[PDB]
Amino acid sequence: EVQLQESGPSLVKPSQTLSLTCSVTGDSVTSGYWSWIRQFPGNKLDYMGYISYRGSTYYNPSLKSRISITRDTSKNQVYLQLKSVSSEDTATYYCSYFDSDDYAMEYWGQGTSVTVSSGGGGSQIVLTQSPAIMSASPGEKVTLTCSASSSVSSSHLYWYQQKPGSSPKLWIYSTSNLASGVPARFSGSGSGTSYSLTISSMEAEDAASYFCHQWSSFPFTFGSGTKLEIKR
Ligand SMILES: C[C@H](N)Cc1ccccc1
Repeated sequence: EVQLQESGPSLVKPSQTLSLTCSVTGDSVTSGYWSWIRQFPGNKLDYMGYISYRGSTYYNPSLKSRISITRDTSKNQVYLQLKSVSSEDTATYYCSYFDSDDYAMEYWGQGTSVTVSSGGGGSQIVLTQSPAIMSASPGEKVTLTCSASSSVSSSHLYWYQQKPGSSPKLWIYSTSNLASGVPARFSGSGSGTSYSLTISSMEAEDAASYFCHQWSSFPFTFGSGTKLEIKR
């Protein structure tokens, strides 16, 4: 019911501001949060901030004084502005909509590529996904793990699948709930600092990257990712 599309320049010189736009389309919305998320080369995902339905914003301490996220409800649009960019800000940037009442679904944009041609202070939970890389055969039972640096609520640990050329799709919510579009051969489990995704029977189509994610504690964070391959 919701489509998001990111725009802006794909190249930027350092110190310039980055300005991006999220043109949000489709169905009317009575609450929720529009978030910006960025993905580096090598695929580390970075939760930047959000603006809510009521104009409330939240920024990742790591960005604090460089970032602003604004709205233009009349133009049905959300914006990202980031000051003093450097090469470290080279990423694919995504906007995404989520309804706090609707745990089960998340909307992501296409994602825009942006290449780049201080204060803050905070703490974050680290999420570790090992192996970095896995090859299993058609038919094999596969288990993916996510270990957190401190406890998180099991209700706010989530998994995403992503495929080359495309954006993370929500795969599992609240530890063990599969999302729409996910075959029931997948499962999830765990509690405290230890979570896993399971595929009872690996199929060729399941090879992709998997990211766990935590939003039990601010800022939200993603795991380093397990890339899952097929054999032969
Ligand atoms: C990343 C979360 N699934 C989305 C979210 C959650 C809470 C607030 C804002 C956005």
